[PDB]
Amino acid sequence: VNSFSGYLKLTDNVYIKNADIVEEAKKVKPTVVVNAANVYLKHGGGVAGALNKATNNAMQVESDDYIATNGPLKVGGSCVLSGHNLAKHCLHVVGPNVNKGEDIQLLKSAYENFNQHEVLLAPLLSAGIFGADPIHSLRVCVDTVRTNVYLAVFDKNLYDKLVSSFL
Ligand SMILES: OC[C@H](Cc1nccs1)Nc1ncnc2[nH]ccc12
Ligand SMILES: [Cl-]
Repeated sequence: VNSFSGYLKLTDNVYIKNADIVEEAKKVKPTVVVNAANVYLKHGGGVAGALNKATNNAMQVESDDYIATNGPLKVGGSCVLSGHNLAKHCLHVVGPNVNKGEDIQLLKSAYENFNQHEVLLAPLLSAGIFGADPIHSLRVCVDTVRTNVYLAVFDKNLYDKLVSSFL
């Protein structure tokens, strides 16, 4: 039993809700919130900009030190950093950005990072400003993640579309 509330159950382990991931994380304080990151951990817009704003830029400060030490992530890769005031940990995961010409096949590799954590609050990877089809992202999530994932969907029209179209 966990403190996630109001989610629709899609499968044994995947749950979905229309919610602002920032407001969700503040309420639940999950062990892990997933950020829709880029390889430079530059949290400018989308989920990343919103999460970083909610940390008063502490996420960006921590991320800049991470990059200075370790260099960029790989597309499809991840790193675990602090969750600041939002969660215990933030799993920064880089899905492919179609608006940069990146290989959508790497979306499965991106979701594989979730399997290293028993429970996560997450957005749909590569959706929104990353330019992939969200129906596809949900399908890859369901077919790749085996741990318990609570998906927050920002856009109500898309939330309704993902449920009604879910197979
Ligand atoms: O796939 C990620 C998703 C993509 C979008 N598509 C249409 C509108 S935003 N973005 C978000 N998802 C959840 N919480 C969020 N807070 C801020 C952004 C955000
Ligand atoms: Cl977005």
